[PDB]
Amino acid sequence: KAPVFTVRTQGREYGEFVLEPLERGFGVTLGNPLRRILLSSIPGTAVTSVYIEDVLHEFSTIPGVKEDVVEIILNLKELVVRFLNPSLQTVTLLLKAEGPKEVKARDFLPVADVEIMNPDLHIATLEEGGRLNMEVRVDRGVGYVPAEKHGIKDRINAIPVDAVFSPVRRVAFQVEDTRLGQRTDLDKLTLRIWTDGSVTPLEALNQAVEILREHLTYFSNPQ
Amino acid sequence: KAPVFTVRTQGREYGEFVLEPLERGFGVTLGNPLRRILLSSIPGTAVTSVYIEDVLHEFSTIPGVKEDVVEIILNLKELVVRFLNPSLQTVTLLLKAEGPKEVKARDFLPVADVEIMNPDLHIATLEEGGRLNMEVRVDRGVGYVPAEKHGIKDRINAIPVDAVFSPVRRVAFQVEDTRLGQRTDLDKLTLRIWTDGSVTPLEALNQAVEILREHLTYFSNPQ
Amino acid sequence: QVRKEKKGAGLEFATPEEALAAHERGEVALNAPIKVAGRETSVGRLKYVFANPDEALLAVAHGIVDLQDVVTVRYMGKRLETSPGRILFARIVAEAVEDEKVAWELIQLDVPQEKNSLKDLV
Amino acid sequence: QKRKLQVGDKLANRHGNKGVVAKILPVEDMPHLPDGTPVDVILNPLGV
Amino acid sequence: AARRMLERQRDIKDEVWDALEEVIHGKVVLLNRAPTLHRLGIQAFQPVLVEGQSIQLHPLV
Amino acid sequence: AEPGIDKLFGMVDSKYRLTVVVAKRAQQLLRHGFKNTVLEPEERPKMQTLEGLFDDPNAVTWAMKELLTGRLVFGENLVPEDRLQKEMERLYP
Amino acid sequence: LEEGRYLSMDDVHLLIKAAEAGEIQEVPVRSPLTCQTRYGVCQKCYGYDLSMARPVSIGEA
Amino acid sequence: YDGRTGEPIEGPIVVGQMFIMKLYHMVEDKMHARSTGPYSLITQQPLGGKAQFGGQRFGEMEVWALEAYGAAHTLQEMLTLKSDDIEGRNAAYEAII
DNA sequence: CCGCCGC
RNA sequence: GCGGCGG
Ligand SMILES: [Zn+2]
Repeated sequence: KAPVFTVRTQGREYGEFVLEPLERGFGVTLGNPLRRILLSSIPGTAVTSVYIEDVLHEFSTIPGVKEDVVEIILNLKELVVRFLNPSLQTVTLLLKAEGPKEVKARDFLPVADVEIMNPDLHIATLEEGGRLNMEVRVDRGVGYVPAEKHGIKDRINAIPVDAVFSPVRRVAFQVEDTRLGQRTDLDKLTLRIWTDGSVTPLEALNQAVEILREHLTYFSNPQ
Repeated sequence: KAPVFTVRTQGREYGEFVLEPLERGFGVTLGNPLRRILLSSIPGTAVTSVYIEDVLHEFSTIPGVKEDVVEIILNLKELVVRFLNPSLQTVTLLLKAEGPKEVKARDFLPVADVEIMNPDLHIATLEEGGRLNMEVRVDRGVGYVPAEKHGIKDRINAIPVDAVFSPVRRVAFQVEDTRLGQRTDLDKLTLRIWTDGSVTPLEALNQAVEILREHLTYFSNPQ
Repeated sequence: QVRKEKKGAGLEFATPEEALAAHERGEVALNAPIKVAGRETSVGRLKYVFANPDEALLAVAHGIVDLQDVVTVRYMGKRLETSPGRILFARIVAEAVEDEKVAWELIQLDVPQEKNSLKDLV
Repeated sequence: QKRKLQVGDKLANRHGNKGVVAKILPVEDMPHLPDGTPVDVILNPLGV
Repeated sequence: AARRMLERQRDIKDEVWDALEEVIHGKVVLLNRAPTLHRLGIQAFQPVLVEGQSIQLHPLV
Repeated sequence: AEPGIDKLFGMVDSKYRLTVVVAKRAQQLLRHGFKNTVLEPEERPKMQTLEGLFDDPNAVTWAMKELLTGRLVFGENLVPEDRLQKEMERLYP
Repeated sequence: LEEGRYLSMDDVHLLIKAAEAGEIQEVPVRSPLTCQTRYGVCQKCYGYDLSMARPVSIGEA
Repeated sequence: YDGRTGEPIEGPIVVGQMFIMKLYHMVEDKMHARSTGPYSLITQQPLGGKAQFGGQRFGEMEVWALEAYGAAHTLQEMLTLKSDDIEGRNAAYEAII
């Protein structure tokens, strides 16, 4: 019978999706391909390169700042930004804070069409006296690109960062058997999706399926 | 730059399909689902039931006929027939040859719109006074059906045969490195399909693609 | 399990910074493996530093790191030097039973899981 | 009657590996070689 | 009637099956192994209906 | 495994005790009618062909589900043997 | 380690570690070998083992 | 390659033509499913014969198994409602009907 | 140890 | 009760 598409979504991070019944081994034919896409194709944001004025290397320590360069560049990977339109291919976030204050992601100076939905994200703790100024680059891409693959050089002395593009964290799918009066050899596909918040599990799934569809069509003209 | 779907089709059996470029790992995201469909989902034909005139059970022996009923029916499941229109759901091929001759699938009395691409298939060897007249029932279906599941009964003394509906014997896909593009990390999916003859490489591929799309839509109404 | 390869030479990053750079470019070469006997951290940990736990696994899923590779990962309160695999295991257990804290309170991600290490976990 | 191999049936090789059929997998998704050829049976390494 | 219904009829399809699968809901059955040596020689499980002849058992037990 | 079997065990002084209460309680669920429950409102058991576990699939499942909450009381000699069944028929159709 | 307390694995590790140092050579513990209940054995005497791990439930064969 | 995912199985795997046989073990000799039926007229045992299958024996080896569990009624049931109380099994059947 | 198959 | 196989 038609695939009952049931949905159980809490927040914008978790989203369970069940879909049965299905023919023999179709759950697997759908899930896996959806997965590979949900983690490789989905477009989003990730900090590309950072630059702290007084800092040179990747492994160091800024006085007045408990956090180590590495711990900080890490914290930034966690940052989730959301662009509003195509005109914003690469946006450089700027932020400077001194003295005895906690540096949160909301302390970055607001940008025109960019939004920071990762406010309270802890970036650094600046002690009594503590100059922390830097410029973190942000881009729109797909998948995961190692800081050694793209190597962005805004500031000749800056440091590249691993690109965390997919707004989707992990994907899990299960193919359990289900009953339908006559035959019991049936597939039931439930795929669970985890998102950082930029987009929801349900939107992502749809975008995925679309992307697959768009590709299926490319089989149109022979030669 | 849009998936240049190319084709190299020789006969109705072999049929390579090349498609590139694709973005990092989609060659595989597409390649496998299509493969899983191509083998399990594609509809075709197979010998559903048989009846020899003087034979009552599947385990009998016919005079002046080397091979046994079981050896024969087996050989019949190797028979690949091809209809041309839905109007042909259940065709019954009829054949009868006598004396010193070798019965080959070409000895079936022509059925106008439907054709047999399995000509030289050896059906049996007749000695002298070898009387073989039989009617073999054929159908258009999908998948594998055990003779015990359907149990066709045209004539009370006919013996049902096992159903082999996949018109494809083997699917294979490769994911080569490059054709064109700014970045070398690209996928080039080329899949080669093999068909018994009933339908064609391309024909299958398309149906496959459709069944895939068909399922994609089943994500519509939430609940 | 964790992998160990070939130590083409000098394993001293324990102190030199030209040892982080050089040993890291020597790695980019064919000289120092992603899992070299280099006390504090084999170039394998210098290259990849993963913030969130998820961060680690995706890199895996994209082919950057095999599960059995020694990398560095930021967990709840510590910068831990453990492989993706180990970490993945942590999650599985922490998932089985919702009390994540009580999870890592009873598992040892310091050795490959043997029938006994699991026996005792049960 | 005809005995087709089914899940309960037990097979085994001349060396001593004896066992029963646990699941009859659709060619669709079982271990296939680079060239389209899929395998017939999958023996568990551990029993060797 | 229900009995004759199962006396000779081949499938009973989904409905008889729907009913069975409904009757077993939360009930469990016991399983026994060749020599019953210790109390675990018999354990109780929730039955999940399946195709064929064999009986699916859990690996850990 | 089972729903809060841990909680259950912690509510009785002995394992086998639990079973007994569980059982006899399942008996009352069907004998004196199936509405002799205590948690029928929102959050009562359920099945999946339809939402019909709301009537009579597995009794015990209810019992345990009901015992998980401080609704029922169980004791060595709580109520006089015979009087229990007489009062129950009266207040349950 | 109070009286009557059912010594858990950890607690038996302790005692061993202690014997290592040299503080205890034996151990006072309840056992069936000295139960008063004619036909039967009580909770404190049998002990921790159950299919479970908490103390033995009265009424166990 | 997997076949389910089309992704390889990290690490070469050995494969080949191995000669394997089916044994005189069909499951045709392995499954009787009895709900109720014929009983011996001398001892009251659910013996079989033609249409009714037999019931598995329970032996004491297995009773113990039960005793230990504290399987009171599960044990009671095996010695009564399921075996000798001709009125018990009766009430049981009816009840279930 | 339990299960079957046959004079 | 005699014989054969399986776990
Ligand atoms: Zn005592």
